[PDB]
Amino acid sequence: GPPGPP
Amino acid sequence: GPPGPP
Amino acid sequence: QCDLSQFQTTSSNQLMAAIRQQGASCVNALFSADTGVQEAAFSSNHMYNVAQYTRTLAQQYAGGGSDELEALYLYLRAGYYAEFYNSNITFLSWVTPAVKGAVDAFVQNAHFYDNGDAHGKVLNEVIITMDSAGLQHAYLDVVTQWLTRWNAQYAEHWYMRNAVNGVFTLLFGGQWNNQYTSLIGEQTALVTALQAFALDRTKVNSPTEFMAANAARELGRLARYTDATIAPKVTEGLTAIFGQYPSYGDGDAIWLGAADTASYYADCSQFNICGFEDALRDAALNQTFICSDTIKIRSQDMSQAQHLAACDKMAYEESFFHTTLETGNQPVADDHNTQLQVNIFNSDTDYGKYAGPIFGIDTNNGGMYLEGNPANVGNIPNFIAYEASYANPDHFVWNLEHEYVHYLDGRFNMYGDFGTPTELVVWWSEGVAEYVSRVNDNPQAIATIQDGSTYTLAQVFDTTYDGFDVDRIYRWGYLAVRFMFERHPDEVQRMLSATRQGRWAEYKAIISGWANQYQSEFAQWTEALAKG
Ligand SMILES: [Ca+2]
Ligand SMILES: [Ca+2]
Ligand SMILES: [Ca+2]
Ligand SMILES: [Ca+2]
Ligand SMILES: [Zn+2]
Repeated sequence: GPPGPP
Repeated sequence: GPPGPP
Repeated sequence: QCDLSQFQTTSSNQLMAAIRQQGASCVNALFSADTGVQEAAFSSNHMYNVAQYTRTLAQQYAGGGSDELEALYLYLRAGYYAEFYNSNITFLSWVTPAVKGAVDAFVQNAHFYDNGDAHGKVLNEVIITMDSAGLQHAYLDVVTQWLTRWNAQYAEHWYMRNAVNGVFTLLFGGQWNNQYTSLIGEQTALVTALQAFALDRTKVNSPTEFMAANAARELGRLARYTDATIAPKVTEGLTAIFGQYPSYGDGDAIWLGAADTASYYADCSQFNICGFEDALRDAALNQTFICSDTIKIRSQDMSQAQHLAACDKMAYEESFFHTTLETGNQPVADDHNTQLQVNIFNSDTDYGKYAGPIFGIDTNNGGMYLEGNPANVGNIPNFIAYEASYANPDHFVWNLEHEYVHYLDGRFNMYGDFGTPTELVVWWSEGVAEYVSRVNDNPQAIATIQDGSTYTLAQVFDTTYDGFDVDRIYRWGYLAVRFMFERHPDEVQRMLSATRQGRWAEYKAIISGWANQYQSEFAQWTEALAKG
């Protein structure tokens, strides 16, 4: 899945 | 195996 | 001051006004907002318009960072996150070529390879977007350039290390990218840049060692492409890494990074590191402390006082366990696990680096108990743990008492090896390890009642490890076990009579009867507990 928040 | 909580 | 209502709009121009006025900190809320916000904020039209505006603003970028561009690229990759995980959101086919245009403009800007923390903040979001948007095939040369240009002056800046480390996520994410995997086998310059980056000894013991370790790891992954034109360079680079660094010692994170991924696609004999795990276990767990003739410790770096406190607390837990579980000190049938080995690394980081190679375990957890086969004469079960500042004094071994109770439960309550039960026992195994070790000291267990989200006994009993719901497994497992010991200890022994004999269908019928008969009492009990 795509990267989450920083 | 059974894991311990983080 | 972050109002997410501004993003729930249908005009692209007000959206971007919200992005630029509220900033990256508020855009961050889009990852966890209700689908109403996300469907409004992340339409195909919004994403195309933001990408085209971002593209022109990025073309005008003149270095020194940009709060506006940081927020815009965050929004863009926030959109791909929501589209992946929200079934109500699906981007039309022209969205991604525009996002790629927005990324391309920052990449082609003369300031792309600038130094500095402010630039690193926007650069970070751009490099993450390359992965979020599935564009890994389009920026392979960016990976090579950053690896070739990196130096000590870039390394001064926390936000530059963080941003550029994202090029390794790009290589990792490209695995699921068909364009990437058709291209990667030709990227000889990238392979050369990767090995040079990781073989740089000035990175060892520095704040960039983790990037050199990620470089080695991504290079090990390219061992997959056994017939590709990069394969001789990949092999040569891995061989150089394995020869320059130790498997235990300064720079071993780079050695172990490469070994981890390369061992997945290449035989150990390809790099003449066959059997390295034996020497590593002896280097990493170099201490020996004998608690008794039934417990021995191998550890990385504990003091004598810690060793003594661990042995003493385990002797204490043993006694409390047998009394509380009313074992008569009689193990279950077919169980020869009289002796136990305890393995304790110096930190969670150490556990993460060394335990996988040594014990073959997943390390995304707080420790592990490996019962092996109790029916084999000579079997020695192991538990594996790490020291933590937040662990219990005086040993400061995280989950020491928890894993030890797993051993006791496994020998005195649960017939067979770990995979033996044909009904779910997760709630019991984890709940009794928590209850025996914590007894009534479990603030988090009280808190998960007070927050209003609860579980029935039937739900607790049907808990699995799937998704590792720590709240359900450990807190609610603890609550049900504590409840049964306090209110129905005769039923507990009746259940244990079934589990000790491996009578799993009978065990399940017993506890399903509890889930019907005792649910109201359990509900009142948790309520009283949450009150005081
Ligand atoms: Ca979707
Ligand atoms: Ca230590
Ligand atoms: Ca057992
Ligand atoms: Ca709760
Ligand atoms: Zn456990």
